[PDB]
Amino acid sequence: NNYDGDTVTFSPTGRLFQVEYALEAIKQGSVTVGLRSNTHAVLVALKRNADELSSYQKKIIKCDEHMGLSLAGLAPDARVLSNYLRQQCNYSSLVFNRKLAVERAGHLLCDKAQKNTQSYGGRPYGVGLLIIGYDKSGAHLLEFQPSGNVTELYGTAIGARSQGAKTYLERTLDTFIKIDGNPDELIKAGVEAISQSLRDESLTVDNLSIAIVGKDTPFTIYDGEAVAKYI
Amino acid sequence: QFNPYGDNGGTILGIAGEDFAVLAGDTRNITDYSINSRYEPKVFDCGDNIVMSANGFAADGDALVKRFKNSVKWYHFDHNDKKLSINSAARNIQHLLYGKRFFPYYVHTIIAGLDEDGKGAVYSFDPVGSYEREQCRAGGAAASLIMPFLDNQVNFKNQYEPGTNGKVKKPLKYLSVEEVIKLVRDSFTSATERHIQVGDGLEILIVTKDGVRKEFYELKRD
Amino acid sequence: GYDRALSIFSPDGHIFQVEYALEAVKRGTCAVGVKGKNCVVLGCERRSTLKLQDTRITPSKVSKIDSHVVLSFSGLNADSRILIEKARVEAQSHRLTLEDPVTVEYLTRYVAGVQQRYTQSGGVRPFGVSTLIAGFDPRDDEPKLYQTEPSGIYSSWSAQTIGRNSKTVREFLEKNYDRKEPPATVEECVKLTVRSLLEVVQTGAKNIEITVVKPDSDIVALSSEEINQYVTQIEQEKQE
Amino acid sequence: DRGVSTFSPEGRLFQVEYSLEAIKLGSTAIGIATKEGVVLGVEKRATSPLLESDSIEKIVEIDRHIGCAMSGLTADARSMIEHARTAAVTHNLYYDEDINVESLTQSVCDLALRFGELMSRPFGVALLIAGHDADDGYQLFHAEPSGTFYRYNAKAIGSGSEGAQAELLNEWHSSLTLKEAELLVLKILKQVMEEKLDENNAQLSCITKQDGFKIYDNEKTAELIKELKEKEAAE
Amino acid sequence: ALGATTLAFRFQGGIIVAVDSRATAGNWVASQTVKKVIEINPFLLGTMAGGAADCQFWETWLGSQCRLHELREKERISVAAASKILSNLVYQYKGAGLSMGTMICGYTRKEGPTIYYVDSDGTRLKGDIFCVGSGQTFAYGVLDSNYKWDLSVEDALYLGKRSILAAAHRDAYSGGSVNLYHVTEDGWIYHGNHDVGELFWKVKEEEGSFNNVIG
Amino acid sequence: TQQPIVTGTSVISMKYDNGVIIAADNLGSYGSLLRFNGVERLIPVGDNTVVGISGDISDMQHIERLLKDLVTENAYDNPLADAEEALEPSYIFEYLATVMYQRRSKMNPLWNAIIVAGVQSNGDQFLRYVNLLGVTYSSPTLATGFGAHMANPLLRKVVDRESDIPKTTVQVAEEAIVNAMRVLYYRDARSSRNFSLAIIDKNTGLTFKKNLQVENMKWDFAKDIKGYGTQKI
Amino acid sequence: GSRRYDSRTTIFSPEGRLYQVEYALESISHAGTAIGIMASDGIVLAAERKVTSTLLEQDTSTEKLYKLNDKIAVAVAGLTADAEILINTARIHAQNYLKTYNEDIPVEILVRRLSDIKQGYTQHGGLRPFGVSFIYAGYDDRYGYQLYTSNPSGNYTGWKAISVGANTSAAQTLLQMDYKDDMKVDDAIELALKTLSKTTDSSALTYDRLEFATIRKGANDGEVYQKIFKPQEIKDILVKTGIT
Amino acid sequence: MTDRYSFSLTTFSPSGKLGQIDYALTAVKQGVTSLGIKATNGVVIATEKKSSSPLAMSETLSKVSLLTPDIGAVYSGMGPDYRVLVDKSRKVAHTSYKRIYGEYPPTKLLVSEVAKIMQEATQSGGVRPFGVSLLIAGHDEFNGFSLYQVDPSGSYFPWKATAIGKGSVAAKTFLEKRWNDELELEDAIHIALLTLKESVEGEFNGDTIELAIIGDENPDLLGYTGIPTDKGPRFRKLTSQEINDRLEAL
Ligand SMILES: [Mg+2]
Repeated sequence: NNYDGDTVTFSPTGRLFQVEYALEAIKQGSVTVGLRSNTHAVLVALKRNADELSSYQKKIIKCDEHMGLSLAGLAPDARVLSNYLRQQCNYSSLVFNRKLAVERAGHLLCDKAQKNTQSYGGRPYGVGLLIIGYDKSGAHLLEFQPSGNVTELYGTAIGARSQGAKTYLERTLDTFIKIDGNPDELIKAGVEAISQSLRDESLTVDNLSIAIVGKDTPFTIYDGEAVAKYI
Repeated sequence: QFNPYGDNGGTILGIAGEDFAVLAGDTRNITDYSINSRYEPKVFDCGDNIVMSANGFAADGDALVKRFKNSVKWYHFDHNDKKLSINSAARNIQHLLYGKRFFPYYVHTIIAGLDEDGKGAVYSFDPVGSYEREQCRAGGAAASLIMPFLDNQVNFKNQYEPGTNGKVKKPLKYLSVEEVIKLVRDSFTSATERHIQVGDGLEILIVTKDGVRKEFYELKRD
Repeated sequence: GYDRALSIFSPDGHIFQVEYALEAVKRGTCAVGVKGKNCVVLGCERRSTLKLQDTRITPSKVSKIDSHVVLSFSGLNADSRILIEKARVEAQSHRLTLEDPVTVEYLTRYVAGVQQRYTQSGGVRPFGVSTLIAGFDPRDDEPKLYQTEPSGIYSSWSAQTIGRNSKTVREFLEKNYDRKEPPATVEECVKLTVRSLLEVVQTGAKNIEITVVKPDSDIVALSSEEINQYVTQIEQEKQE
Repeated sequence: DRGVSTFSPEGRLFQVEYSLEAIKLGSTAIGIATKEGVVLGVEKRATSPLLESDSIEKIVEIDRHIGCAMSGLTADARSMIEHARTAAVTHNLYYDEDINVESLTQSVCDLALRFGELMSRPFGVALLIAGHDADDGYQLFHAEPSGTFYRYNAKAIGSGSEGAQAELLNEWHSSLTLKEAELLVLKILKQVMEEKLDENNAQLSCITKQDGFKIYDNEKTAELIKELKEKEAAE
Repeated sequence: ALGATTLAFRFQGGIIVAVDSRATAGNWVASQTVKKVIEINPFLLGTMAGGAADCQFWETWLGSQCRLHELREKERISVAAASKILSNLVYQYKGAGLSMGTMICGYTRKEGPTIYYVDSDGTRLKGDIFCVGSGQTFAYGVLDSNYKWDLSVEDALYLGKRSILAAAHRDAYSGGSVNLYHVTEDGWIYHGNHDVGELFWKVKEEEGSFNNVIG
Repeated sequence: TQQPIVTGTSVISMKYDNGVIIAADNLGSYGSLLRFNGVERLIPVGDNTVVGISGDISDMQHIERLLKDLVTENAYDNPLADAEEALEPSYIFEYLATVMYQRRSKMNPLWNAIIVAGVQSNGDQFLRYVNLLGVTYSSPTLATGFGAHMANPLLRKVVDRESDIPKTTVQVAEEAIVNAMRVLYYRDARSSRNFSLAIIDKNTGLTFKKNLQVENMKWDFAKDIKGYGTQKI
Repeated sequence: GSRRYDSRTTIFSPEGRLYQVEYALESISHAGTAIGIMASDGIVLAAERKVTSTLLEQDTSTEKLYKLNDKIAVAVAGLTADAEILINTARIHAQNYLKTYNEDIPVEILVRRLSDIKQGYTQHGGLRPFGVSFIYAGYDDRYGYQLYTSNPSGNYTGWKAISVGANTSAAQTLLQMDYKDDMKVDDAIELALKTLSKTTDSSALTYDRLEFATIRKGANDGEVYQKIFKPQEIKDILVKTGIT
Repeated sequence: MTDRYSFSLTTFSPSGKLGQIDYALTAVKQGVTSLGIKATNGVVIATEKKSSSPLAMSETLSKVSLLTPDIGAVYSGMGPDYRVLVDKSRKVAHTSYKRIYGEYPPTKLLVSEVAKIMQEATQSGGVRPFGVSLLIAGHDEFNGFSLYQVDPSGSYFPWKATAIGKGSVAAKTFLEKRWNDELELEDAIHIALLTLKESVEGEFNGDTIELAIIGDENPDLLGYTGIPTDKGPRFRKLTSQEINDRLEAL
């Protein structure tokens, strides 16, 4: 009310309203799902269009050969944060000849988002990210929120009506976690998960967007006729 | 006073065919009269069917290659995984080299690959960024020994058709990958005999539409 | 440094600071531009509440940017000096690098760009000034007349007016100016310009300034007696 | 007052949403993409009859293979075009090639959100960016001040955009010729424009692989206007 | 450090540009196939003498600046303005160690055929005939004695070709092949690559020159 | 622009079937003066890497501090710091090589020659060299300073190429290194008798040997040498 | 943050006016009146001191009239402290011009630059404008004798006779009535004093409440002299014109 | 972080008033009375030492300050603001004059420099005006003895005699009756003590009154001999005993 003019102000109950309003932008965004087994990690994203004449907004971004994310909310903010991740992954490779750990990737994003919530003039990031990757400690899935809070998970979903897919994954936890050495079956589980967040619309060929990374699989994105297999 | 440059010796060779291209180089690394390594590769697969070597001062050579490999990586990010053409890579490398015009990379750079018509291509650079496309190019310590031999056997220079009173030149023609490797091997064994900084081993990288293949051959170790 | 965003959008999609800068232009003394077949004429109003003035030394309303281009304006007088200075510097800078004087379109585009920059820069307000820029391109005999405004938009005009009561004089020009046949001579063009100002001014004594620009850096300002002759001629023809 | 980079309770940036209202006040601009080329057309909208309409420059070249049409506070577009031209030429210098239309659009959209308390406010202008490259062929993009861009088969922006977009929905198909697209832009422009459409108050342009980006003459457009009227009366 | 022979001259039919092709690193002949004419754009040419990289890099950069000029002004750039952009640029770098000696050649409406000699110490000269490089003296001799304004295009092309040959013969650091160009108002036209080895014997026989040489 | 003051001489190393060996004497020279005798020039990083440094000792102590700080920084927010995400020899080497090249490019070098010896997580032997110029190379045997001229020839008689590595045992490799250190004591004027030796094995891990001495030396024949030519007495 | 406390000094009103400039002019209207009159053979500067106290040291005082160089002087109306900041800048600018061209600065050039500084404070920087209006009186070989005025907006204009500060409306009417072009300095001196005497808010105009200065060519042959009047010299000129 | 207050905190109100300057003057009005009187052969400046507590040592707090050997200063208003102004005034006398001309500045010019500092606090970003009025007494070869007042606005005026602060209105009236152009220094000190007694309420003695003079040169206070041209400071602070001697014959 009187305490939401900028990010530098606390409310009487100890809330940061500008950060909460940034969180609201994610809820308006299109749904995206993340899940992993022990061998592979999968991102599934429902793309959104302006109208029938328009293209579908790309939700998934590659960060390195072994890491990448999906977005929900302000797309330009995802471009800034994904670019930062690309640089940090790259700094780790050039200086230390070392693939950046997915956990450190999360820690770096947390600290970058935080600085924008404590200073005058700036604003919080208006996007949520699901980071997947395969490093020296196996497969990983992270959930980034622009408050700064980063969380490591087996599976999750963010965006509009993401509660449906999140409930499904909570039920299916024991099943999909053991899908080892089988990419197509892990994707199928992710496609069935995102289907629990659909209303009136269904998954079409230029609507669905899938990405996968794993043991002997570099981070690759599937769009167009390449996802027709999973409909 | 501190001298920031050094000479790590070695020599490299790039030849371009009709539907292929080779980039060869010896595996010996030296300082003064000592041998640092008998097998230290200096020809690299940089992605997008581009092979590269930067011969001279090894530290500057490794830095340049490392920067170009990185340049290729970011070209994919910024331009929707577009394939970097050999001509575009050449222009990019010019800007890397000239960016240090007043504190140069002390290297002779050569890249090889296929052009956009599928034909073999070789580009060569001076230390400060001037470049040119060529069929044949040797670089490094023993370039002066190898190059006039290539002129004679690849481009058939100074060879006239028998009986024609030196009026009709011997006709230019594309060589096979097998004939090219023969010339490369003979070029390096000859250079090994007469240049002290050349020897130990020979690593060749061949580039076709199918991909990048490697071949290794021993050289004299004296 | 002072960073405040002074020029910003409002709910209805307007930038009030830019629109309020236009109100300052509306307050300013009237300025008119009319281009003929082989010339351009810039007319300007001077308010007569100021007597005991020294017209020798008082800043003239029309300013030379180069030997072949002139600039008049309506709005804040102090603001205009900053645009004129920048324009004069750019004119000499263009001659130095391109080895050719500026075109009228280029000079207009530069001034308009400066005006625009002040509509989305932190710590600054927009210029409370609209300009009429007129002249002839190098080695060219086609007359040029351009207008700029605080927002930064610019465009070419066969004839145009700006300042207070400009909507009245624009109404006059819209019916009196023929596109198919513009003022053929200098006298015809000046007369039409004076006529248009006489719809608004008050008296034709020391209130009207006229400046004529012709091809190949031929610019001259008319004196009181010379202008008064046009005023005397128009009034006698009017009584009919 | 309040901060420039502030979020609303609904999760949108106030200043970005307000700039979109300014774009709705702007003159109409339409773009249509085909396999034979991309067509761009605009409403000039002269404020007075004394204004020389040919000086109204709302269609603009970025490179030989990329064109641009604008709508809204058109003065704000000058620095965007300058950046786009520099980005296009700079890429040619670094890589000895034409730059992808998408990459060019992305470069322009990076400026969009570089405002706050960088420039003082967002841009108050939307752009239709049309072009061709070897990879993705003929393309049309809609660049907003939000930093977002969508690719379109056809798109209208400005005051008569919602009415024109509905008309483009019905008329567009994947087998449209270039000539058919030209007439379709003129047809839809004439429908949404206040004043009567002619060669002086409207402007056409296109981009083809062979001839590159070209703004049409008033003589050429006049014939296409005459051809359009005859075909509608023919049934 | 590049030996060269480059020339460019104004005449009735526009501009002729002719260069050699040799590049040396000391006594060692690095290349015989070097492109010493830089195609700045379809209407403008530049010669390369001194630093190869300096000429390539900055005359390519110049073409980018010329393209930006005509995008903003909707008009072809003058040779005067194009040459001055380059000369002002190298003047900023003066003392740093740039090495160039170039002729910026073009043909426009307002100017006609125009040549500007631009150099790394800041010099910018307009002129009718220019020759630059280690073999410039040899080429000047043939040019001065045979040059006339009313030369035909065929004869002018030969004169430029013959002048480079004269230098290629005598100057050790000039040779390889000859690259010809004809610049018209509608753009430049390439007139081929000519191996000096074959060209010398051909000219000797047909012209009767070079009697000092047995053939 | 620098000049080295207090210096350390040769560092020698080689690969064997299961790991790597590295050695260096315990001397800090001050020109011709053998000023400091308790200087450790082998610095372990974790339980799988040893960095051997020659050249300027003040610059060596600076690098010690960087490596020590590198271990600390790697442990931050890293639960697998003593496992999968522990520091590798290849990581440590690339970091130093980056620093050395950056410093030479600012015309303010670290006046050192460095050899990073270790064993990777997959069991592969790591052995690579870097110096004040940022120059890097790898070989079955590596040595700095005089060691390059005198030790390498002896170590290359054991491991002349890649195929000789599986055939070389730790007993044989250690013997060759210790013999090389004796030869350097005979012939290097800025060397000492006391030295340190380190073995990094993929099975038995890191073994760090301090306070070794050159022994079994041949000096007896000196008594028979009289004059410089003609002298009989 | 600090946005809360910003007055926004450099913005437009809905009517297209600069708030702070208008309010600065309102401040100046309460300042002691200053008059400048330009004659054919010289210039007069007259100014009224603000409500004088009897214990004020009059002879060694300077409030209204300041010297910029040998050929140019200014009369001040507004905040004295603000004026002195601008005066020192103007003095420096005049010397920079002399150093560069070896010629005394033309009057207009000095006035324009000082006016451009005032303009800057109205368009950028977020600072309050200078609450000062000047009357510039000076001579150069191009235009001869010149009178100018500048105000907080940064706008300047030339005059034959002009007043600034309090009661300018009444003062300008009286000057407009009695002024003519062929006027002498001695006549202009009388006009300046008569005008102040009628427009003053005081009971009677006296020597201790005035500052006076002339710029004549009254020196020996083709050269300009600046005369800042002493208290006794003002007392004499006041009796000579029959005011006291 | 960083100083984001780059804008003026003093601005014109619709009526033309500069609010913060007016309010600063109000703070000066609340301040303790101080005065200055100019004689033919000297100048006197005086003020009451308002003690915050009887446990406090009023000798440690000096309201009358030496700026140069021939210039002194006293104030009314906010003490802390005065203390820092004295520091800046002393420094500016050196940096912008003595280090250039090799001699101390004349009174009028030092006053001008202090005024400049106070004017800047009225216009610069993120600052309030100084809440003090100064009285600066001094001597220099070419101008002789002089007395100046300096206000929060930066304005300064020369005075024959004046007073500032609490009871300045009454004190100025008292000085108008007693002041003439033939006053000797001792007569001016006598008048200063009479004037100050009216405004002081509590104890009136050498320990509660602070008084200094600008008069003749003091070779005994110079600290060295040997240079004839250096004759010593004209500024002298009267002692507690010296004041009490003059209070008997009052
Ligand atoms: Mg050997």
